[PDB]
Amino acid sequence: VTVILNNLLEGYDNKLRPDIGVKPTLIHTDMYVNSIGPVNAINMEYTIDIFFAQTWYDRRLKFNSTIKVLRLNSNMVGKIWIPDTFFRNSKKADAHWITTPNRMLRIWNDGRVLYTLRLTIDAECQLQLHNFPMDEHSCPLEFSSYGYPREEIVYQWKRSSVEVGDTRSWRLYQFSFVGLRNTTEVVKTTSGDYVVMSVYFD
Amino acid sequence: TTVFTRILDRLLDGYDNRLRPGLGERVTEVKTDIFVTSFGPVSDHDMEYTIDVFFRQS
Ligand SMILES: *[C@@H]1O[C@H](CO)[C@@H](O[C@@H]2O[C@H](CO)[C@@H](O[C@@H]3O[C@H](CO[C@H]4O[C@H](CO[C@H]5O[C@H](CO)[C@@H](O)[C@H](O)[C@@H]5O)[C@@H](O)[C@H](O[C@H]5O[C@H](CO)[C@@H](O)[C@H](O)[C@@H]5O[C@H]5O[C@H](CO)[C@@H](O)[C@H](O)[C@@H]5O)[C@@H]4O)[C@@H](O)[C@H](O[C@H]4O[C@H](CO)[C@@H](O)[C@H](O)[C@@H]4O[C@H]4O[C@H](CO)[C@@H](O)[C@H](O)[C@@H]4O[C@H]4O[C@H](CO)[C@@H](O)[C@H](O)[C@@H]4O)[C@@H]3O)[C@H](O)[C@H]2NC(C)=O)[C@H](O)[C@H]1NC(C)=O
Ligand SMILES: *[C@@H]1O[C@H](CO)[C@@H](O)[C@H](O)[C@H]1NC(C)=O
Repeated sequence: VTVILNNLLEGYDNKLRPDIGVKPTLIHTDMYVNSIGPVNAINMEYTIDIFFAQTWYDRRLKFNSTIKVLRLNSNMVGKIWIPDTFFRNSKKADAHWITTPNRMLRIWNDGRVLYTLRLTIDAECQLQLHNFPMDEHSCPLEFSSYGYPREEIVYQWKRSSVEVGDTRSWRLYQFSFVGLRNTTEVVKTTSGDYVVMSVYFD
Repeated sequence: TTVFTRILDRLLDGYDNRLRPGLGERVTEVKTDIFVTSFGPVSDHDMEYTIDVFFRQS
């Protein structure tokens, strides 16, 4: 198995995305929300803890063998190309490093890479406090690639896009979790046009 | 002494830390033990509580 990893890493330039000259790199995203933390109306923000998973294809990481899947901890996460995904409306976000880096990397023989990590995000939510305490909100959580425009990275939601746990173990003091939805948009910036995706929690 | 250094230096010869023990042979069993040196304060304003632990894994 070490031979397979050594062969995969040989002549591998992690600075270049897969299919850099051929087509956009399609990424399939999933979220499991452990807990939407408290909504801090003073600072117009809310905390959320997620397992964020991204799946893409890397032709360079194809390997022919009978193993058919390499399941790995964070050790090789820095050794290969990873998407530039970042959360647009995150005032402060942190990964988790106790006991070890809370990251997972699975590579299939056909070149499919699944990369999962645990995140805690303090996402901005501009609450319209008219009708308070009868007010209702739809707080977003947006993300996109920082550097790669739509012509280079394209995100896609899967069927089981966003999943939630019990929702009674969540830290919502004031509000009740009404519902959820997901959306995709293309946002134009000075750098270019980026495939943004939002998850709205009502 | 010399034998200690020789044992330590040659220990990681041909060792791949990317692979778990007994990969493709068995299931890695881990024995866990916790010694809570102090049960820290419980915060109602956060649904958060602190706990200082000696965490042992074998
Ligand atoms: C101005 O100056 C500041 C600094 O003052 C600077 O900010 C600094 O930026 C750097 C990045 O440029 C950042 O370093 C990296 O940290 C990564 C790990 O986490 C470190 O941070 C976490 C959390 O930090 C955040 O914490 C708060 C929020 O939660 C808040 O303060 C901040 O947001 C802060 O960022 C922290 O928990 C970590 O603690 C430890 O655990 C790490 C585990 O990976 C370990 O690396 C650390 O050394 C550290 O462990 C020691 O300390 C703990 C106790 O704290 C002990 O328990 C341990 O025993 C240790 O004594 C870290 O502090 C880290 O992953 C990055 O490491 C990689 O760096 C490059 C990446 O390509 C490689 O060269 C490195 O080798 C390494 O990559 C390897 O490891 C990763 C992780 O497993 C793998 O995925 C990679 O594939 C790769 O693996 C390979 O190599 C290793 C050998 O190296 C090999 O073993 C493997 O097999 C494999 O081959 C990187 O170190 C730094 O933390 C940050 N400092 C701050 C903010 O305080 C600013 O940028 C400067 N200004 C500007 C604008 O430039
Ligand atoms: C998320 O998006 C996918 C594809 O766009 C869709 O199938 C799914 O129903 C959406 N989730 C909702 C509406 O909760």
